[PDB]
Amino acid sequence: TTELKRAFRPLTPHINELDALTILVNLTDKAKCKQKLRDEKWWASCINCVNYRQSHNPKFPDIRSEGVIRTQALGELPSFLLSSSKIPPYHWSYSHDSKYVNKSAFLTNEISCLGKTCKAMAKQLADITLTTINVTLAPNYLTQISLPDSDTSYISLSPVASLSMQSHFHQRLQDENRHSAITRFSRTTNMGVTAMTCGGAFRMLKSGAKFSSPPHSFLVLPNIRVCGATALSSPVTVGIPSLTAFFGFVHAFERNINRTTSSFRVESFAICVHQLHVEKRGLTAEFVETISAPATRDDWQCDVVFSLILNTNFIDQDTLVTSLPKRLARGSAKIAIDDFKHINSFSTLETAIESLPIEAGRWLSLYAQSNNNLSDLLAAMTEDHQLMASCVGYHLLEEPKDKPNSLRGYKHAIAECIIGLINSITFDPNTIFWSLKNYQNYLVVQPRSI
Amino acid sequence: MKLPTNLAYERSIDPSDVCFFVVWPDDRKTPLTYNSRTLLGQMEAASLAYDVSGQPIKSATAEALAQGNPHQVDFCHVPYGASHIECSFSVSFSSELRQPYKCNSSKVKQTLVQLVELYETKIGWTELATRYLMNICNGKWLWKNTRKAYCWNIVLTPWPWNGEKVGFEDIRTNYTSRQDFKNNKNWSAIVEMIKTAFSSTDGLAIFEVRATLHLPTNAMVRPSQVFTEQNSRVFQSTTIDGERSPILGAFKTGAAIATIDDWYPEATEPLRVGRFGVHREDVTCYRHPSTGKDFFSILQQAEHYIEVLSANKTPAQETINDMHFLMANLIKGGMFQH
Amino acid sequence: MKLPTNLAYERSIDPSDVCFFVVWPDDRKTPLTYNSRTLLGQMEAASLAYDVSGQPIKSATAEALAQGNPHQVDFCHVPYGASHIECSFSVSFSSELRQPYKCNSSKVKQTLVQLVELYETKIGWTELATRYLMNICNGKWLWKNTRKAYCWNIVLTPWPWNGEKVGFEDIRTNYTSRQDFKNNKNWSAIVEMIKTAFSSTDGLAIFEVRATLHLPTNAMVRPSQVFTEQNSRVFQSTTIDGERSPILGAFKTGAAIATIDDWYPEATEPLRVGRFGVHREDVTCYRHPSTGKDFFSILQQAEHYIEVLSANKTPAQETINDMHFLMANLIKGGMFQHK
DNA sequence: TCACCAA
Repeated sequence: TTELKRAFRPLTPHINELDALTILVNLTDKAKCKQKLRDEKWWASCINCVNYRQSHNPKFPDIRSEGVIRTQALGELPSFLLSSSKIPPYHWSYSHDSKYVNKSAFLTNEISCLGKTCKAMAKQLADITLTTINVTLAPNYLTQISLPDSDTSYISLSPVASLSMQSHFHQRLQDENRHSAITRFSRTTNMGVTAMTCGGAFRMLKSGAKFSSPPHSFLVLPNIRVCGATALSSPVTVGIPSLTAFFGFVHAFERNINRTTSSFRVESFAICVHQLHVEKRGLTAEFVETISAPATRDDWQCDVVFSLILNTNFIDQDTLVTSLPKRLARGSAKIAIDDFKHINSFSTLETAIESLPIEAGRWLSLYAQSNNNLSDLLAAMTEDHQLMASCVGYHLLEEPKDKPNSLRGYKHAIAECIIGLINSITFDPNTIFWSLKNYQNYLVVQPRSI
Repeated sequence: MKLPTNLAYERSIDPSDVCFFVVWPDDRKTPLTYNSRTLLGQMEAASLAYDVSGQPIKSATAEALAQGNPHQVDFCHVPYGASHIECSFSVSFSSELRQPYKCNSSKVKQTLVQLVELYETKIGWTELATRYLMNICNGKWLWKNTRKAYCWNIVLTPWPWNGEKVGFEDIRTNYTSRQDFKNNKNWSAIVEMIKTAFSSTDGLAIFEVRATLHLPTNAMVRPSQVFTEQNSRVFQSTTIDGERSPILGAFKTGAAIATIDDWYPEATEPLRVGRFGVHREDVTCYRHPSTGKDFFSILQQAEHYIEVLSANKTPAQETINDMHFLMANLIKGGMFQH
Repeated sequence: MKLPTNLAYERSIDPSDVCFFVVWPDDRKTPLTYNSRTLLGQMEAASLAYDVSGQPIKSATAEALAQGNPHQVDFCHVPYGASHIECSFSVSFSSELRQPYKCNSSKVKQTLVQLVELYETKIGWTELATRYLMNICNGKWLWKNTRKAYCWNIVLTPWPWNGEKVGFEDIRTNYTSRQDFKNNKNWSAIVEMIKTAFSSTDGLAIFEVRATLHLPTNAMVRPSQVFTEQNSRVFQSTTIDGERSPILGAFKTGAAIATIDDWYPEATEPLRVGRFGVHREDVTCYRHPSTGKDFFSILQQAEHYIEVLSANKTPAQETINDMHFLMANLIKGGMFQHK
């Protein structure tokens, strides 16, 4: 009875109409005989489980969070990008309490779902309430990101892990001991049913082989060495950190310098990575109220040594160093004191790239190849064993509104990550330089050459 | 004074990882390496001989309990013909304690900001900058490595600086107390960097620290090691050149700079600065919230700490240690919601 | 007295690997080396001649049994023109038994400190520190290399120590018993290091041991060897001058300093110090949990020893040998949880 | 406050 259990549970693909629904009664157990027993408290409580059936799980890192999402990936997006729209959206699950994770197997096992029989149906149809966002931002545990929309005024974004992308990636990466990197979580019945089946292990997408760097108005920041960053760039892939983290680094480097010179305005930024070193370190979370630690998780981290070449609209030494930003995706970023000689600006790209020392790194260029799927990704990850996938932008789920609690007094919408493939150039100057692009339904850090 | 439902600061002190190197006696510097090697110990666990009721178990006889117990550990040691080990990190003090990172209430946002300009006026950053800097200059950030060694030297390299790289030679002998750090040639040129940092709207004060550990022959080193969910002691590592090298964390380091708290009702040892200040030798919470001297029962008294510092009288030690502990948690940062 | 769900100590003795050098007649030192080499033994195993029941396997004829059994071992030996062999490591004694490294019960943490404090007041560190120090000052850490050898000589270099390196020349002849160590020039001064190491809240006492083995012509040296899951003997190794050399495990060297336990019932031979003290020769535990004299049956009577050690009447030999075993485990380390 | 729950 274990293979019948896995076949209805959302991390196995799907599947003579009387054996099924008399098994579906018997998956609330923790047969035809107890299939006859009709508790009025069993029929009314089984309706509560579809009421917390959820599209995108807000409880995915932090099981303390609080909110219900039954919505669809909003919009459409080009071929080289990849979100929870391009994969057919039907693997959904239960995101509520651990009391009802087996009693949710009668009406949420889903090709579609099962969402005095007539009396039950009348209440269910009225409250079925599909396409639902019920999140309040103040007394819970959500991420929050300010990103600029148009010329001025930022938008707050709370990324939420989609369930149809997780169970997609967990199934295709079974046979691959090389492109898969497992993260394990604890107290997994508080997570949801889509985490019970895998047992807590989630089988992410690792960036293939190792990193090896071959020899390779423009302000040059050399040897930005981040010690402990995050490799969880998406809830789906691990590797080099996301490209909204390298953008938010520069637009904190801009926005500090706009205290003195109010028209600085970096246009684009060239990234030259040496020495990734992705690794599972630890994260001792802080004691939180009965006073003990919160739930134990697993965290990947990376130790980047990159160098950065900007593109300015048009400055002392000591103005730059005190106005560097000090965190690149949770990790402390620093320039050594002896490397402060190399912060000088230039005028031509061919001298600015010959200017910086420690030459042996790869510039980041997006692999703009039509893709739609993980097999579309993995096929390009073997012709280039150095191709690394990560998060490139945020795919929204509703339009940004006024909320009573928002990140820094802006308009807030809920987003989801977008996964693209990232090249490496030996050195098309425009293609190398990245910038923030706003799409009425997403926001993606693209190169200039797209 | 009631707390907002959004309150957070960034951290004011920002460390990095600690790399380990090996200095050969021909002054050739090679990064430190390690290996995993399997061992075989006894079968002591107190669960393998005793059951849950505490009664002796009947499966594990005299023979079954003397059998063999193979396990694997990462093993890092100092190479043979080496001389010493150069452990180097870098700090920063950017004064992020000035305004909050996130706050919804503007009445409350005045109260925490007007405490600080009442603090550097009335008490000033002499006391805390004395305390943080006496964790860089001695061997707190080296952790277990300082223990069981011959001698260790510390060398600073500050950034807004002119000449004479600051040296600290032979700790455990010279630099034992507070006054012995003051009697250095340039100690008050460096406390006036942290004081300049916290009191400026943008004051920065980079350091660049480098230790030198003279170990015994062929000795162990103890880096920080990972927290996951086979190998039972997996060290943290970073790629220096082409070698794997054991490091000490960016959070293992910053917990050593911030062991300050001896302001609790019964303080015999300094504790890491945090809400309801915890100890991990004995798993207890000094400054438990029922005692009423935790951090959330000081923000609620932050209004009373404006009429205290506005009085011309010097306030007592009972009610400026709350002011020192209030500052050390705003330096530490973190969400303050309730 | 119950045991907490978190209790642990660190250890108070910290050894290192033992490195082996070849000292030529010109006084120049080269690291030792080894090699794997295949061989051809008989086919003596008794699983190859007799079945589980006892009667012979009929497919193992006379011709079949004598067929040659090829295998492979690592083989280390002294070179031809060599003279002797240096072995060298370093120990610590470092007061980690004063209090638990971790303990989440407040009553138990206060009790185990009062055992360590009433032990040095009433009994003192003279018996333990002598028993550990003899195993440094002979070749107990040169396990089998000492056997089948002409002579070995030990030379200390203690660190909180002014001058006059400590020497032990020609053991097997000179330093046989306890009194032969006490008759040394500077012996009581070194015992006063380990007594001051354990008695202080920062006692440190670093030693630097160096030995000298005069083996016969072209003789055999036996290092420690690895655990593996086709070579049948793989040595543990390091790198000294870019050439791999055999080493004596750091864990192995600490298992030789601490062969102290001979306080068990009907005890003849000193065992390694551990909970329910095992014997690896004949695979059995002395001090079984039914004997009443393992560790966790002496821990759960730790209140009873406080009424004994605090009285003016001197404690009996049964109840100080239970305290010698109790401290020697707190120097060993380990985790003492239950439930 | 406690009875709920998996691979």
